[PDB]
Amino acid sequence: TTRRCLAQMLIDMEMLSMPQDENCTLPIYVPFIEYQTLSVNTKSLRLNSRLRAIVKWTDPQLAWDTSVYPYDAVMLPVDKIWTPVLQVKNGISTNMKHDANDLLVYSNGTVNHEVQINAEINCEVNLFNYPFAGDECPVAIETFSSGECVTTLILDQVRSLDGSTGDWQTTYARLKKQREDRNFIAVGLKINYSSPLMTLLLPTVLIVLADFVSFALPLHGGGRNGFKVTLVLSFVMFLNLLNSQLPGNGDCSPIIRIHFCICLVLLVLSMLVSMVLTRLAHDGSLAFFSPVQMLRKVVTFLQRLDDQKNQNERKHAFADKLDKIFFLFYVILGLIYMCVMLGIMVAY
Amino acid sequence: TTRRCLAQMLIDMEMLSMPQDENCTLPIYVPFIEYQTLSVNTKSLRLNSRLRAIVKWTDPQLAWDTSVYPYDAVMLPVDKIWTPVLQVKNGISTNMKHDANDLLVYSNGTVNHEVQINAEINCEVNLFNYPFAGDECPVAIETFSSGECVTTLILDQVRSLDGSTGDWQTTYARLKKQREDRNFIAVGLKINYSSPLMTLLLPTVLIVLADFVSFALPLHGGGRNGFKVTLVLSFVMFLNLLNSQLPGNGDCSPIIRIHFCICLVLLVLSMLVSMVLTRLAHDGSLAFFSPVQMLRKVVTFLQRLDDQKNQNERKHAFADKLDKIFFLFYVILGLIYMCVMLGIMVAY
Amino acid sequence: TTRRCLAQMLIDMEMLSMPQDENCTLPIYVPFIEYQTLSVNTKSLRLNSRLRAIVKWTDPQLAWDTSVYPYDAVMLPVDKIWTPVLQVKNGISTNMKHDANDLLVYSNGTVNHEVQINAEINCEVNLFNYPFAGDECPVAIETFSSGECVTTLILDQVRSLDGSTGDWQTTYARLKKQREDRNFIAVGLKINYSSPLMTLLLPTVLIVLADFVSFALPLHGGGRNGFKVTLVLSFVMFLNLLNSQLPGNGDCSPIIRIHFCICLVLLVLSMLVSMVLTRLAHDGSLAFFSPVQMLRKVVTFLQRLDDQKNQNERKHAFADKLDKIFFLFYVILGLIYMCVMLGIMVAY
Amino acid sequence: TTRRCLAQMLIDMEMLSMPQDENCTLPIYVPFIEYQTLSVNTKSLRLNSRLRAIVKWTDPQLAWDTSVYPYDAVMLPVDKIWTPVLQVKNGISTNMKHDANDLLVYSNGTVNHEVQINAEINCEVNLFNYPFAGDECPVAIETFSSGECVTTLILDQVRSLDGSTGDWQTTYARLKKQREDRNFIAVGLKINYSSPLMTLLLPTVLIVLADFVSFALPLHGGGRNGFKVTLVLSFVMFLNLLNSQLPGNGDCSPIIRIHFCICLVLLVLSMLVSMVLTRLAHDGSLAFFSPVQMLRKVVTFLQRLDDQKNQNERKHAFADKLDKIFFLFYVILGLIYMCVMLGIMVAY
Amino acid sequence: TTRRCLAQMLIDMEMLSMPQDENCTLPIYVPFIEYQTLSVNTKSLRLNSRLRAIVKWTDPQLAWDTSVYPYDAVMLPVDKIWTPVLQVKNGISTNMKHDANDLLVYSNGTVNHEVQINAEINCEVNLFNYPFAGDECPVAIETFSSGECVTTLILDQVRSLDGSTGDWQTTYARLKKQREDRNFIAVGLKINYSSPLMTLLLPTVLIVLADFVSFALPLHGGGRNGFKVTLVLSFVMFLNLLNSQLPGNGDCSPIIRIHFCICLVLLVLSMLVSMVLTRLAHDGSLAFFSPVQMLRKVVTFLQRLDDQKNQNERKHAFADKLDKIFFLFYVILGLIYMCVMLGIMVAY
Ligand SMILES: *[C@@H]1O[C@H](CO)[C@@H](O)[C@H](O)[C@H]1NC(C)=O
Ligand SMILES: *[C@@H]1O[C@H](CO)[C@@H](O)[C@H](O)[C@H]1NC(C)=O
Ligand SMILES: *[C@@H]1O[C@H](CO)[C@@H](O)[C@H](O)[C@H]1NC(C)=O
Ligand SMILES: *[C@@H]1O[C@H](CO)[C@@H](O)[C@H](O)[C@H]1NC(C)=O
Ligand SMILES: *[C@@H]1O[C@H](CO)[C@@H](O)[C@H](O)[C@H]1NC(C)=O
Repeated sequence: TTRRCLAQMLIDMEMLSMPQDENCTLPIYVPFIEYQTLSVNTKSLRLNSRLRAIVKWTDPQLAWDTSVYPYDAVMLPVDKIWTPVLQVKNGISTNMKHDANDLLVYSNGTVNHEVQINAEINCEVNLFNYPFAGDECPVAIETFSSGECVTTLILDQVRSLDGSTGDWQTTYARLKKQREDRNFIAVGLKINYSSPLMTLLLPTVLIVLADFVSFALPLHGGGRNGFKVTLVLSFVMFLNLLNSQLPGNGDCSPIIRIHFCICLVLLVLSMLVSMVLTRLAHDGSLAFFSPVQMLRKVVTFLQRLDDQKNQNERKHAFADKLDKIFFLFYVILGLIYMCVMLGIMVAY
Repeated sequence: TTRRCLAQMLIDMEMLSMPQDENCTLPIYVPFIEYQTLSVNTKSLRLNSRLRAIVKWTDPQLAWDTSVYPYDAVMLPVDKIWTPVLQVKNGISTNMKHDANDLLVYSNGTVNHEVQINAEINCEVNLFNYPFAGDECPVAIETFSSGECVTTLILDQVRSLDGSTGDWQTTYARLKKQREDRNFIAVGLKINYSSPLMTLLLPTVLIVLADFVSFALPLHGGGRNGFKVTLVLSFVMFLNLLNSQLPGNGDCSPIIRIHFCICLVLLVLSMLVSMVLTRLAHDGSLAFFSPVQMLRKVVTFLQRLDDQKNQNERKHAFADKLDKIFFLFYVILGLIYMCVMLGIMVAY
Repeated sequence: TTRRCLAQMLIDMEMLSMPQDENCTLPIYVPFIEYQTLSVNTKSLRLNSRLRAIVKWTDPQLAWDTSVYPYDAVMLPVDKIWTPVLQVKNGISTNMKHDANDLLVYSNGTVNHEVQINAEINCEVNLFNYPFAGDECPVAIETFSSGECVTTLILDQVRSLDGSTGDWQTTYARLKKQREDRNFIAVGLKINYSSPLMTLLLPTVLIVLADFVSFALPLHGGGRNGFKVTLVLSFVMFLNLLNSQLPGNGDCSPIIRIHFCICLVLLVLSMLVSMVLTRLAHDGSLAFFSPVQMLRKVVTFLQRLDDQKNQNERKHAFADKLDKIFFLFYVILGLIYMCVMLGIMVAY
Repeated sequence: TTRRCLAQMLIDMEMLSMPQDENCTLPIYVPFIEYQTLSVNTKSLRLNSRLRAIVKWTDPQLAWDTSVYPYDAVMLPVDKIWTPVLQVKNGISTNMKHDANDLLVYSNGTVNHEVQINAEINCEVNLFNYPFAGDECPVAIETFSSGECVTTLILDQVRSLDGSTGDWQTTYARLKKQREDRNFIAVGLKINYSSPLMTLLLPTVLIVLADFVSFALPLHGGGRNGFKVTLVLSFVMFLNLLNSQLPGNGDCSPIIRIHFCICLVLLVLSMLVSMVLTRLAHDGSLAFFSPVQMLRKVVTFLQRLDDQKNQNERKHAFADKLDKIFFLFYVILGLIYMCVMLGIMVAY
Repeated sequence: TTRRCLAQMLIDMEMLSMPQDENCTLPIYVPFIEYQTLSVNTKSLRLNSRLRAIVKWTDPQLAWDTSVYPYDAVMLPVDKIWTPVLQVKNGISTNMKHDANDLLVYSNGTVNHEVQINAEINCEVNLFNYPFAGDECPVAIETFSSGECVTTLILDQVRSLDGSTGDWQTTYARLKKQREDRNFIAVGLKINYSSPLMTLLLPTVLIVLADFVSFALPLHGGGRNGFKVTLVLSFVMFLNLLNSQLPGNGDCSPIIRIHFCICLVLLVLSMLVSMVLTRLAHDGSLAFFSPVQMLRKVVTFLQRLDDQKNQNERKHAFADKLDKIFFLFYVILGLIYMCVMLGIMVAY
């Protein structure tokens, strides 16, 4: 008649099979399921989530008589009775773990048990606009149901421990329904653009801006072609860095990969013409690629030196005119593309 | 009547249900719980801690008669009797393991058992001032308690194996109480600023300082615009390196990220004007961006060469005046910002 | 006579041995096996796959009488009866996990159970043309069969959750047959060349293109040998980066590794001749490596200075002729190799 | 009477409790415990070790009569009898695993069993002199002992599989005793300085040596300030690389961190003065930072050009004198510090 | 009399102890053990291998009478009978896993069971010549044998799935014998030298050759010391990269590290002497480190300029001669050293 004696009696029954007496239909109630994201992967688009629920079903066999046993509750080990296994069918690698080794059983057979579910969900989000991205990620909650025997799951409330897990920030977790009366949790994911804008977008804009004014450096004075080659080799690192944390899957892929690619060609073309124009300034034409006697003598030499100075001046100004013509065309075209490229990344 | 015979008799009872006879209230005593930090993550703000405790509860069923059995203690396997499962409810991924496979049981039912708890706590610390940061991290210790059945947990002492786990240094571990009589361990975390100051802050200050005096290099002599472009590309690496180990979550985010961001723009602007001023020195105006006969002839040539030298001197001094004006404005503004920027990071 | 009572009776039978009564031949039916790739490794050529199947066999012992028990189905725990263990014999590290802890048993002995198989397959794909690569990867599904006792596996349908897992894209998963009536799944793997072309191939082409026109820089003006050394040191990084994600196994290894290797030698050879030609321009020969009185005096000095200018001009044009001769030979040879090397990588 | 029948009889006894009949004091003999280090972490100062022991205790209950059973030994599964669990109390994450699933039991109750213990020890070593470092690391071996019941452990011999695990080399493993008769293994750890000296110390010495003679480059000729800025940006990488594998805990921290820090300031100061002296050479003062008629005319111009040459010479020599004065002061101070700094790192 | 009834009868016997009736000597036959390497570590010299064997022993108790039971084979679960645990004693972290959950038992007691063994072997290979390295790696296979009870293991055939696992290529796996009749598998490991050569040795040789030819650059023209300092920084990066993936244990350590160190010292010395000679050319001596009137006046000025030009020419030619002498000596010594070191790395 002791409460522990009552607990021992229920264990000796060994009711390790589900309560399927009533048409093999078990309504399992899961009120106040708590959601939390542990980490979100950007390259693999995988979301790791933790689900802490409070399962509550009915076990008719685990119900004693309140007259012989004057008690209203008793707690038994989880492995001595049947316990449902909640699953996340939408994602991969779902695992359910018992929060505690004991569960509460009431006098009428109702069983209270809390579980913790860790699952990895292959999240699909429109990453066309990195970093300005965000999409709803469905997380399904299901229990085994085969053929005639079905165990419907009833969800009541969802509370989310919202907070950034890194680059991604979780905004909400709402309860919705699927087509065939399937309960799933709609998780809202957003990217904090404070970090990607400063580390990737701003240096890219500043580097391209430095290239536009890099034409101010005179061709003869030097420090221009070497100045531009460092800018170009900096975008090669940007392409490798950017590609290491972004999925180039297919349609609606991140456009910043295309934007970086176009800038690399634009900077290479800018260096290409400057290198050619340097030869034009030094040589005067683009053919490298294609296959009283004493007092009068000094006057002849002095005018010859002046003519040598004059031909240097004229050959160094014709190349400047081509450089000025290209600079006007390049900066307008570059600024037009930069505004258009950025405008697509925020409003398309 | 043998002690081993007594031990085998207790195992044959199979008391795998908790001692809930007395109103289903089990006071579990946990004196001298020892705490230690294994590692602390800065980017994800996660703290890994190990908790070695000595659980001590009362099992009335596991109590023999000292007359028939003249013994005062006996040790049984942990899996043959009921053992409480201590949890860390505040954090994620809590797991309790048995230090040994045996536990001591006294003649009056008292059971002595030591457990080791490994938990991962999502620590919230004000990282606004990196590296000068530190905050108290709560670690909760709880046992299962559902509905009527409650198992209050009594804690006595906490001893911390204080010591740096890397960048973070653990200072203390004090015992406090929550609102609903919940025992939690208050952990003090501090960042050793010896490392971050030397590896990140000092090179940043020196690079900006070298930029201020980089204006001493003459525009005509060269080695200035190329000198500055290496400094600018160094801060791009600093932004990427710094962003890889700091959480850009939201309000009260690390301000060194903004401080590095401002310095990058300042160096770019300094290089931008220098390239423009170089064109002014070489060209004389900012229009590139906008769309006795023998003895007397030698005098005319000689004065012409002198005039060519004079016009070079005057155009190379007007650009110097603009460079000097900018240097006075830039170095004063830069030093004012640097002192103000650093002052916020230590006293705000 | 209760359904739960029927379930308890079947558990008490303890039928943990396989149904081998009929000639020890168990036909195990596995309809609608679902395939999905979790990740594909390029360097180690290992494919990680998840297999979700619905096993369905016959257990004659687990069949009750529908007259005494008026029920058509019942669910028992998976660990209380015998369950086949599906294997992936082709690959390493195969592990089978039960999706749920319950399985459905019909009145005639048929048992329905769904399993999840995670295996790591050593995939062999012709990676001669990176990125343009793709090959069929066999995945075998087998059940234990030793000596006389054989358990044939019957497969009906395969449905694949096709989608890129990173650099690799899964295209299909078809059901085929091996020699000895062995069922295996043919998995089609393809590499999305959008990423590898942009991050590796395009910068390589642009760098080599910049080297071809780098000969436009005059030898005397400077900024050429230093310009080329940055290009060569950039290819050293490309070799190390490319080698870190590609297997250099043997025959039909990635040819881009050889293509990068040839480009490094070609760019080095271009720098070697340019540095030698710089000495020729400055010195005039390749021997460094080998072991009225007042009015008439000024005329002698003036003609001497003119002759010094003339000898500088003639020695600076002879080196230009050798540079022009090499440039014509180098660009045609470089363009011919670049087109030929790329042509092999796409159509061989 | 069969040996297997005798083995089955001992299993049927189910003696899963410890042999505590004799005053609950069990002398457990562990001769020839073998030690081996798997890996040593330098940044976290954690040592991973493997311990292969041969446990040998006495079980009086597991002793048969040699008359009825004419056998002297028998092997039983480890899980059918009681087996002690050896622990490493000094370190974290201690786990004991059975080498085999069988153990030898003699006719008198003696049981022979070999176990493998993997533990992670928080090693404290004086890393003030990196790489020239080495200290004794204690590894404690303990068995559960609570209250009255104590199981003393007897250790006889220790044999170590000495060998380098990477940067650290294991030298010995000796058996010592603690205060309260506690057995612990003293492990000697040494750092092979062949690797750290070559990868870090030698380039640092060579870079600083190159800076000392970098003053040989003339200020006017160029190639000096740009030469020094590459040296300084190289020490920024050294600080970050060295900080990534060294614990900056507190007192007696690696002094090479400070040595690198001092060298960075020294190189920055060397570049700082050179940039200022370059302005002095070009300008002549440090004020930038602070706020017969035909035949006689040619003589006036010629002497004017000579005077312009003379003033350039005098202003280019005054700055040389300051550069020479600084070079003498800098190279003696640098060599004095370098010899003193290295002397502390080897003999302090 | 049913086959499943026979299996149930054999399971109910509970023969979980070894067949030790006959002198406690169990001959365990393991024919056709299959070997495969999963990965080989170069820095830690650890080999990961997988062993798939077919164990076959004799269990006299598990033998029925063919008259009462007209069957020749039956399959039982692996956990219901005794199964040997094969071990890899030579290496660390040995773990045996059952391929399937069923094993075949014949009418005469013979039991057939296949196991998979994963072990990590501390491989010792002579890495003096990287990448041209290769050595035989022993892998021991053993079963528990303590005191009187010995279970000899008989091996018949070894088949290896040879194939490169990365940088290392497995060549063979032959069966040999140890001193005390111990069976071990001799594994041949070879390094595919194409990848390490192309990634490390060729760039090093090209850089050294570029340094050798860089003496062609004139001292006055500039662009020489920056070239050499970039080469030296690249070689420092090479040293760090090479040290990051090679074990510097002791005697017979990789000599490529010493080769890189010597080459770095040679490059630093070349840069040092180049800077000293540049100072000598600029100054004329190594002392920086050590502590008719109108018509006649013009003639005096011109001869002064001529003398200045002549003294500049001579002070440049003396330094050119010294540079030529050092270039000859350095190129001869460097070629000799390179040939000697390559010969040592290839054939020593
Ligand atoms: C069983 O009793 C509990 C305790 O109050 C109650 O919450 C639950 O609704 C009851 N269920 C039924 C089916 O009566
Ligand atoms: C049980 O006995 C132990 C042994 O001294 C003692 O510490 C404990 O307080 C006792 N508990 C009770 C409830 O008597
Ligand atoms: C057993 O019954 C199920 C239920 O319809 C059926 O699908 C299956 O084919 C039956 N098997 C046999 C062998 O009759
Ligand atoms: C038990 O027998 C073994 C077998 O020789 C022996 O080594 C051991 O010392 C004996 N122990 C006792 C307590 O007699
Ligand atoms: C037992 O029978 C099997 C089946 O053919 C045979 O391979 C094996 O050699 C037999 N062993 C003995 C000891 O007779």
